[PDB]
Amino acid sequence: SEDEGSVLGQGGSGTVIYRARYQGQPVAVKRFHIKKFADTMLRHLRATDAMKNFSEFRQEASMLHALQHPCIVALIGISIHPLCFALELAPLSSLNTVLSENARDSSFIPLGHMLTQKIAYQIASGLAYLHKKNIIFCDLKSDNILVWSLDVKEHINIKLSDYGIIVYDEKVDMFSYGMVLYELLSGQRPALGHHQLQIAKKLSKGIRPVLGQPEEVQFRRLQALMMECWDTKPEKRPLALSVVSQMKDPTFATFMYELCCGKQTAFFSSQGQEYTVVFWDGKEESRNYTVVNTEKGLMEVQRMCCPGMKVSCQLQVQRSLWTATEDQKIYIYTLKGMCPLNTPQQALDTPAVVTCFLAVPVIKKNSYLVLAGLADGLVAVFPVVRGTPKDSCSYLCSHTANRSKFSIADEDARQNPYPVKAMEVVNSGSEVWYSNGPGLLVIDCASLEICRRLEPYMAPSMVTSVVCSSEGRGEEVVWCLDDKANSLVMYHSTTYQLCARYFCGVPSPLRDMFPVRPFSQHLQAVKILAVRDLIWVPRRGGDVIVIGLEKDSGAQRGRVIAVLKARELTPHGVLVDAAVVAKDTVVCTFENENTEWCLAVWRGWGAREFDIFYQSYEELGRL
Amino acid sequence: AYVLALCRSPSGSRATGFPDITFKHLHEISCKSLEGQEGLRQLIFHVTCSMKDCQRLAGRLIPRSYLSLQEAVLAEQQRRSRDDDVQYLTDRQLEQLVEQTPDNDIKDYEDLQSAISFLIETGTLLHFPDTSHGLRNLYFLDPIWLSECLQRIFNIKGSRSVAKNGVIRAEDLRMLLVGTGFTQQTEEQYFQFLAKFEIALPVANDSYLLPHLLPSKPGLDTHGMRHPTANTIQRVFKMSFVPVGFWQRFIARMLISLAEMDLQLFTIYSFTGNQRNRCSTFRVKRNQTIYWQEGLLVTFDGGYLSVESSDVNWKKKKSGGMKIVCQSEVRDFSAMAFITDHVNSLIDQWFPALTATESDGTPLMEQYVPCPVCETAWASEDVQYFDMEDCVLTAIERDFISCPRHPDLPVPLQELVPELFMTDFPARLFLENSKLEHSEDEGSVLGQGGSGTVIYRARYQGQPVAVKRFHIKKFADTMLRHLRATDAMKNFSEFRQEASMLHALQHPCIVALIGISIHPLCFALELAPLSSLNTVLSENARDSSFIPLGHMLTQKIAYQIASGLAYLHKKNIIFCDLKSDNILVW
Repeated sequence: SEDEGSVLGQGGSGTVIYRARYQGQPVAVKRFHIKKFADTMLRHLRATDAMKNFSEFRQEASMLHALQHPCIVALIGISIHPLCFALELAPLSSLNTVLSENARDSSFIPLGHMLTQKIAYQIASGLAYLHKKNIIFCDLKSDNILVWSLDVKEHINIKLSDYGIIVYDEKVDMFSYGMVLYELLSGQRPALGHHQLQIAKKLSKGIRPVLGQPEEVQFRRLQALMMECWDTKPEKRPLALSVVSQMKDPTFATFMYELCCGKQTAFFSSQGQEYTVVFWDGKEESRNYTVVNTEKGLMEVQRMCCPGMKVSCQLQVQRSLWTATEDQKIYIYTLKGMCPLNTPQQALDTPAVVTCFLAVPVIKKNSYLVLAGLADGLVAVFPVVRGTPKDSCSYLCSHTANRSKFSIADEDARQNPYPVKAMEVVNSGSEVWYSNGPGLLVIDCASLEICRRLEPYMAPSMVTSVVCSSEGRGEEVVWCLDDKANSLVMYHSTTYQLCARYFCGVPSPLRDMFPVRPFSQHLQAVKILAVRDLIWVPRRGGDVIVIGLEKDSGAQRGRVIAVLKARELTPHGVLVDAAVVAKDTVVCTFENENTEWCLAVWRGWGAREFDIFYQSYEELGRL
Repeated sequence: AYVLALCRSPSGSRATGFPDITFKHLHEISCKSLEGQEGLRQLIFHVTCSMKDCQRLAGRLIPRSYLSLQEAVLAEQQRRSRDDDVQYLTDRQLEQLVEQTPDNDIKDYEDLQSAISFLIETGTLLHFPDTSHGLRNLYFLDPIWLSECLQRIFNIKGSRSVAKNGVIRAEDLRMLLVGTGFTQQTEEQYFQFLAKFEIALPVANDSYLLPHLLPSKPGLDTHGMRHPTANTIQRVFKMSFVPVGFWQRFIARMLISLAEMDLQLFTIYSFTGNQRNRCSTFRVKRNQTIYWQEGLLVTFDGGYLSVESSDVNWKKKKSGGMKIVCQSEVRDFSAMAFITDHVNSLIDQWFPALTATESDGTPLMEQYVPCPVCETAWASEDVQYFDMEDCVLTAIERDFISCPRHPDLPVPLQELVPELFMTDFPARLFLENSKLEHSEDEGSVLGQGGSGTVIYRARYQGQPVAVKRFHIKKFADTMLRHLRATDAMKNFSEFRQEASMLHALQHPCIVALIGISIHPLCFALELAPLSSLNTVLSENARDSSFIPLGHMLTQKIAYQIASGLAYLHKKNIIFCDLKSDNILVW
């Protein structure tokens, strides 16, 4: 159909691409219109134009038939009467269309994080394929990048056409790729003006439509690739094939940005109602804190005064922040005072300094129990009703439990008053597991008596982290991390039986894997971070190894899905801590020789997202 | 007033399904003092003389030939009564009495037909209009003789050595019944008659089943045949009353239907949009059968179905009723739809009065389905259940109905009433709604069938398709919900029947089936590019004398039509509506 409403686009040849149907398939038919209204000159001009159009026909047919890639619009056939040929028709129209539609209602990354990365990868792959074929685009733009799927699990989402809806080289196409990246990330055109000569002069003078910062775009690696792509010196601009290689790095996939607060004294991570990523500085009169909100990359609270003693942790309990100070006291403030919580609402005494916390919810009571892991291996139980703390404690003695049930020798090294470090809830909060030295102790949340002892490690070892996760089959499973051994061990929660070991001190975790029955410091583990159905294990070297389980005849094979490290985090020193701040966000905190702390935030991906990433690369490699 | 409250609508009009009863149809009498008997006599005379036929019924003008035939048949009845003869007037014998009539103006059959109507509505002739297999060709003279014969057959309480679980050999029945006929010259008529009344149904080529002689519940393990499987569907019927002989006739009908299915799986059929029905959706190979006066179990390859009388007391509404449970490891629950159609057919034929409600709109029968979620929660008690009317009303719109006792625990309909979701046929034959560019526009109408359903032009997977969609709704009220559920159930029965007959056939000259869908209830056939044979035939007929299509083309079209008819006849499928409009061109 030649109707004006059937017009799908126009090319630079003066030819028109219409919407049509071929064999019931929706097709984009480029037709050539040659006639321009007995005369000799008319016949001559007509034959000349027809000859030129036929030359263009042959050239386009040759270049279309010669190419086959996943991200190029394929050719259906070629016809003589009329002189036209059919290409695949994009169901979703151009990249520009949907990009504008999603740009209207967002700030950055209108298409979504994973989708934006995949589209950038596909464009880079197409450009690399053309460059391998020694084919130069010279007119790369959002109007001629056509869309076929807006899904993230789908293999192909876009293809590049020869039509839209002086000296050229791969660096020019990469400059245009940088502009396409700008449009992808921002959703807005590079509006440097209305006159293209002045836009070109501005671009040549290094002027660019600068967007926000990594805290705001939250996809810093793409921003670095972008800025490197439009470098005013073409010799420095990347190669498209190099970009295709780079995109396969999971660090690009998951790292968002980093934020530095300068000098502090300690770091803690909370649930995120407030003090989401808190750093503590000062002491006594000058004691203060700085809070980072990871979803915005902002410091709404900066060195806000909070007088008192040095704190090891601060448990947020439905409104009330329980500051474990070194004076064997928990100072309980509340959010009613907003940020400057200088006056505590309660002060609860302990026989030893509180080293860690846990808040186990009793749903049958609609209440909480704050279990404070003390400096001597004993557990202080403080009931909580609607954020109101109680002074009537229950102190649980590890030594009494050992004398009662576990019967460890009084001469054993396990008798040391080792401080409680790790605390976790298992069995829908029916039991609380906490680490004491090489061992672990399980408190019954109904009677609050220390019910079980597990031995993930043997003396003189020490467990520093304990986190519970559940496989997709409903098997609830608990990791236990050790400092001396530099290894983690996995138990079944419903049997209290050791079932796997994962050694972390691996200099080269090349597809590192271990079974599951039915520079030396740089490899030292930091913390267990249970994210969705995977476990992130940060290490002192700045790299975090993410592991999942593969099913094998009922048994499991724990295996790394990806190794993650943003090299740009090197100046901030050794990785000290880490946390899971949201279901789809993870943080890891470095400290340097100046005691200056930095926060590096990663997309809290699970098995689904890592699998989609790696599977996309493997599958597109196979196409 | 009470007897009107039992028969009148709350509005004061006649309630649905009930006669037109008023104060003018009420009376009371005594037999000793004869109080009010004169009043009743006067009322009878008033209503009879007030009876309009057309003129008034009492004294209406009727041909003297019809009256002469009336006296003739009365004389024939008297003759046979004197002769101790059998009271069947065959079609030939009635025609002979017509021929013997003096001054007979009856010359073609329709005049006789009107006369027959007269003879029936004056109590002269008795008729059972069963047109199947020519069984209609018989008329009755004496109600007393009829009742006597039916009581004589009912009277035969043969021992288990005689009644082999309710069946007696044909020769034994023929011998036992001699005294009021049942000779070799009348055996065929008598067995035709008993089959019409469903008194002695044929059994193999050996015996006849007498439904009042069904055995008691045999000492067999009917519970050990049950499986602890998730592929379990249950239905429960509650009934205000149980008709006498309900279970006997009901069970006998399933028995004979299973027998004929077993025979065919090794003769009334239908094609095209037609009122005629058949259990073509039932294709099951039986393995064992147990049956008794008040129930039956059938065990087939892949599962079983049980029906049994039960003390149904949902919502403390204890009354008559029954339970049905069907299990099938292949998700084939066509046996339950088979039983559903049998329930409907039995009630419509023999207890159609039960297809109604109370004077206030309360159904005489109700159907419920035990709730899988509530049963799982309990697993007795008044466990929850879903009204069948709500089930069907929800299946047509939504994949889901909420559970009353567990509002936030989903019950799937397909795990509730799979017969309304087609768990029988392979999934490959499903029609994808996302791939169908269906349109209901008046310009998209490709045709209409006899089912009241509309065939539209649409696109499926880019292919031009003829999608037959069913339109069920006809604009809080109880009667509305009831009528709606009934129509949806009937439309789903037609859906299953058409799907079965379409999937079962593959010939060059039959329109093939692309797939079948539930939401909306519709299915796709191939769409003819050249429209109907009638269209192009008229177009080419305008400009020719004979053979508009061309010699060879005309011969080929005739051959193709003959081939299609031959294929259908080999399949024992009858067209009955062959015409140019439904022969489509490609």
